[PDB]
Amino acid sequence: AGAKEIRSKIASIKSTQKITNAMEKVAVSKMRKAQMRMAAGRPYAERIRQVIGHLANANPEYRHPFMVEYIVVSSDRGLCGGLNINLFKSLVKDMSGYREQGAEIDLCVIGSKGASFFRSFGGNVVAAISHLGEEPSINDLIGSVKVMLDAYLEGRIDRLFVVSNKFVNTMTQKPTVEQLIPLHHWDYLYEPDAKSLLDGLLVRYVESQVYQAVVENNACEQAARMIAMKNATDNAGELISDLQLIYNKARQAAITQEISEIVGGAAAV
Amino acid sequence: LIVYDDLSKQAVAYRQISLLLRRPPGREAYPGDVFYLHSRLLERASRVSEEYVEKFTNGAVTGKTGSLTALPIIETQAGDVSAFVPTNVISITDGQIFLESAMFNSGIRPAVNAGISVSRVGGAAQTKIIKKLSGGIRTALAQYRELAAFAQFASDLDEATRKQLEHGQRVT
Amino acid sequence: EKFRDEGRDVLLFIDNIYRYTLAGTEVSALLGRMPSAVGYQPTLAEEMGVLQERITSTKKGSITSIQAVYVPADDLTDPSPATTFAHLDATVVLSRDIASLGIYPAVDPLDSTSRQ
Amino acid sequence: LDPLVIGQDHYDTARGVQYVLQRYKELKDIIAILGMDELSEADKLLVARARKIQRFLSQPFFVAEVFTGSPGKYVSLKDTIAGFKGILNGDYDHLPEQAFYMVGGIEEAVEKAKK
Amino acid sequence: LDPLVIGQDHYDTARGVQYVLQRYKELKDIIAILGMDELSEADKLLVARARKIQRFLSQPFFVAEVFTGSPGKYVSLKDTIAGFKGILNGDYDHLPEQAFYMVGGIEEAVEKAKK
Amino acid sequence: VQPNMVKVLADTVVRAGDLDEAAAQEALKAAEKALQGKGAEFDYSAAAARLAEAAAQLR
Repeated sequence: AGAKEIRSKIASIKSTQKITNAMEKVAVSKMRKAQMRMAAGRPYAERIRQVIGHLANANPEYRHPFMVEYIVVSSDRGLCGGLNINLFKSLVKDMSGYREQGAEIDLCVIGSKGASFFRSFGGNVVAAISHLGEEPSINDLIGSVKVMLDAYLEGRIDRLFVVSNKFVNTMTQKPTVEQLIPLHHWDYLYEPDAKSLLDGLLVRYVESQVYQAVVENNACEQAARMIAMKNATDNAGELISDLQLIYNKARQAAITQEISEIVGGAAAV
Repeated sequence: LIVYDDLSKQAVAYRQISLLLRRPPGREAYPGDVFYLHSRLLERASRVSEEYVEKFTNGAVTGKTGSLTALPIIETQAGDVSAFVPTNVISITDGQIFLESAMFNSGIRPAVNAGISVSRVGGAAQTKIIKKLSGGIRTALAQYRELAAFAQFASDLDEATRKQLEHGQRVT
Repeated sequence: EKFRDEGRDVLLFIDNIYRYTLAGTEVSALLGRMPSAVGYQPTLAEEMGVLQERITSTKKGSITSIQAVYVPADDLTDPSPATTFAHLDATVVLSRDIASLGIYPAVDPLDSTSRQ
Repeated sequence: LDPLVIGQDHYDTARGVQYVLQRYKELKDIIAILGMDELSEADKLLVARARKIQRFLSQPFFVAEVFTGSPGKYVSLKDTIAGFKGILNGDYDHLPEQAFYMVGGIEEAVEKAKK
Repeated sequence: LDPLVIGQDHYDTARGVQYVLQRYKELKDIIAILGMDELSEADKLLVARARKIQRFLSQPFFVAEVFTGSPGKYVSLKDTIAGFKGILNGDYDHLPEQAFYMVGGIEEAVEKAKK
Repeated sequence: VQPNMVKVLADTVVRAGDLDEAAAQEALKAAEKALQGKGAEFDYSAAAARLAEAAAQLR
């Protein structure tokens, strides 16, 4: 109610709209950095999968506990366009399913918003990590992954999965659950014993799948942040347009009132 | 060349005389002929042909054109260019050089806002060298205007967008 | 109107219709009349109607008019633009962006409109 | 609206409703640009109760029956205080937001939520 | 306020203070909607210096002891120049924001940080 | 190794029984500090519906 107060609100919202427009292109740039990091880690995982296939097929004399019958990935920061909420919504469906079966559930948490969610509903988290950079390093995941591997060796867990978002396209992030632990004419010159090699390779394989899930979730996060800052830029434009119409009304009314007072004062003098 | 350091103070003096003479007031209490006050003054600043000078001087001066260039100054209130006297003079003049308080406080001393400032005469009033080198300067300042926000986050920019920005910051 | 009466179709170009409105405001203030909303003359709609109603198509010929329009304070709801838009049949918008691409004429096919 | 005129129970219920609606009005611009998901765990719960209070204040009238078709409702002061006190205490946090719209007394919001 | 009337050292300090405060005026509205963490490493540092400069402009006057309670401070031109150049160059980035509020010259700000 | 291909699957850090166990103990320690006690779990569905409705209005 006052042209000048309205003019100050318009300038304030305009200053905010300029940075949310810039933050969209910054999110797209970081999305491309995450997509190149997703591709760079694939050769190692596919090759480890190709070895374990023979060292088990070719060697039917030994079965690892992981070859006979949740880790949750989340962001550490704001501006996520429903990314974490769509993932928790999808997770609760499977946790509810495990209670219809009457089974107990163990949980591992990656990221601050995931820790905040389970802490607000009393979730029984067994292992956690948070405050990771936008470009994470595999050596930080070893801890959280081992606690979950040990619970399998101790017979406390029948199946283990990684809960994270998958990059369908630059405009679509899909929440998913992937099973981790339960997975031709010549033979290798095994220098150490074959058990030691298979036991070590299965661990490297599971850690690599968790690292790939974490890096793909970060690509999904930058894509979700792009949409959120695009929406914030568009929402601010509607508020600016409405305030400009209110400002023009106050501009016209002030001129009409001043003229009425000048004509009224000059009729008396 | 003539400089009128404050046409807004001339309008205030003419408004005083008009109200004391009891003439009917309009918007902001100015008289009905305040537009004619500044227009009658500013239309004298002109360039006259050789025939005009030859006729005026009775043939004493031949083959030469005379001129009077004007640089009127007006003071706005909190950047409001829609006020009555500023609106009249902006419509009478051939162009406007807008100075801004935000640019002046940000260390940009000759506070000329190139984005809104205009000269309707344009390159016709420029030497060959300046006209040739001025076109590139305008493109840079426009680019920098469309890329200023990305200055506090230059790390994440394409080389070419990063390039446009660095040329803009130096030209400014 | 003389050319129209010869049986012709005529073009009337008005350099600026806002200056016609302002000249009416100035004359109304000089004559001492009581000002209206936003300080315009009380006769604003009648002065516009007296000019615009002569520009029509008749049984003898027609006068078509192209009028340049100035919008005060960028406010399309201001009495001058609002009174003028009631008489216009088409709106041609010239774009600085289209002229930069080398296209001429610089009409904006999305912002320009017609009642026809 | 004074403790010495209407008693402390009515006065505190009315003051509680005004505090929740005032805090919801302060968040309107933030919610319009960034949405509800960015608010704190405390503000999210308050906004959910503010939306229910705002809807429970509605009431179908016996003179408005011609406009919509719905039958009119008369609600006593006792039923009015009990409904808003329960929503402020959190006794209805599980019922859906549309169950409070156009229902007279608080018990009818419980029956409307069954659909 | 001209280098030909006073000197370049004084003028550069004054324009330096003005530059920092002018840039902070646009960031104040940014921090209030999107938070401090979204600013650049240079912007976060500049905002902290601007808030400190804004406080070092304060000074308790002898005629204001009845309003402030604390004693009055007279500061000299050279002392004023040296204090503002120190905050601009980063010599006090480690001191807390509240240490510059109501403290005459720059020395007392270093002492207030210890209380 | 294969007669027509040589693959080296390297590790970014030096694995070892102390380093391998330390990271697990730090991850366990983090989860102890994070969780204090149980809470209402039936609220998940209502909270998810509240946020699913609120998240739609924003776009």
